[PDB]
Amino acid sequence: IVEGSDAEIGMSPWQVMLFRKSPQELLCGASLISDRWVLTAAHCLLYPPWDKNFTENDLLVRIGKHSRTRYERNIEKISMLEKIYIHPRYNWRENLDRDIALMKLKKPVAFSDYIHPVCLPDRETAASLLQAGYKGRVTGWGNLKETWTANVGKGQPSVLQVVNLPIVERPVCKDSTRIRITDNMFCAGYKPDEGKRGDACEGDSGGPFVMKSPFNNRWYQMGIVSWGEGCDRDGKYGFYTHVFRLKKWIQKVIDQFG
Amino acid sequence: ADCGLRPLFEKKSLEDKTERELLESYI
Amino acid sequence: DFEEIPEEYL
Ligand SMILES: *C(=O)[C@H](CC(=O)C=C(C)C)[C@@H]1[C@@H](O)C[C@]2(CO)C3=CC[C@@H]4[C@](C)(CC[C@@H](OC(C)=O)[C@@]4(C)C(=O)O[C@H]4O[C@@H](CO)[C@H](O)[C@@H](O)[C@@H]4O)[C@H]3C[C@H](O)[C@@]12C
Repeated sequence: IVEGSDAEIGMSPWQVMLFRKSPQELLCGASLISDRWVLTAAHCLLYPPWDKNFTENDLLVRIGKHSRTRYERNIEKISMLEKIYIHPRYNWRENLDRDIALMKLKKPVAFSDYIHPVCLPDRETAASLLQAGYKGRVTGWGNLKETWTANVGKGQPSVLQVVNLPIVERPVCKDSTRIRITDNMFCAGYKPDEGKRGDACEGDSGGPFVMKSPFNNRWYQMGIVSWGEGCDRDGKYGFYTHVFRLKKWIQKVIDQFG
Repeated sequence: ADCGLRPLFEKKSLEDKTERELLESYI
Repeated sequence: DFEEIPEEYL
């Protein structure tokens, strides 16, 4: 996360870490959506241009964390994967369209002060909240500045970072880039004239973009961190997988394993 | 069911340090 | 970087 802050403890207790077993690495962010289901970006697992194709035994899920690097001994929970599910029409060949995956945990996690699921949107929450100018919140342990294209200053956070970003009009999203923007995406971030800034960045992929409902005071996941060009570049925006538009597929896999 | 209600925040009616920014933007 | 995690997780 670029230009964010340290998260408070328990502020984002659905945040999950995707952690590689060997060599041990943070791969990406992710989200806890029930006691045995995690939501992430499909590109975290499957990206054939780079010969990236993770399978269940490749990976650990770490839940309840604050510190990026330590083993948070009686706080975090580490889980094994039983099944990975990537969307059948994820488009890795051109634009990362439908960039979503479900992972089912070997055993259900127990909830705690630090571990608690986020809600998924329904039609009318999506309708009411997913609007331009409304801010949501992104979290993660990824780089503090841009990246591939690598960087200086600080690099990697000690602790979970937060940033809050406004949603941007679809026209300005499509006019900031040459990539084909689909309906399964939205973009977020501040405009170059607005004076605030901030963004996700590498290693933040796969985590939650969340909004708090003003009707029932709950947190809902509206987006998954998917892609951007650079990180926190003027007149560039971050692109997120639109979670309500892929919800049929999510319900499909959870109901029928379940 | 209790999704989206955080043990340390909503469940004890404490706010986090920036959640007002979100809520203020919803008109 | 990463602290070592317990062996029963591998
Ligand atoms: C997640 O951590 C990260 C997404 C974000 O950070 C989100 C925001 C900033 C909002 C992910 C990461 O998981 C890996 C990416 C996704 O798969 C990733 C990998 C390789 C990139 C990428 C697919 C975007 C296209 C292209 O980059 C650009 C800028 O066009 C690509 C294929 C790449 O090779 O990177 C580019 O590298 C630079 C400098 O060497 C060069 O100028 C470009 O010509 C070259 O294409 C990318 C998407 C996503 O953001 C990533 C980083």
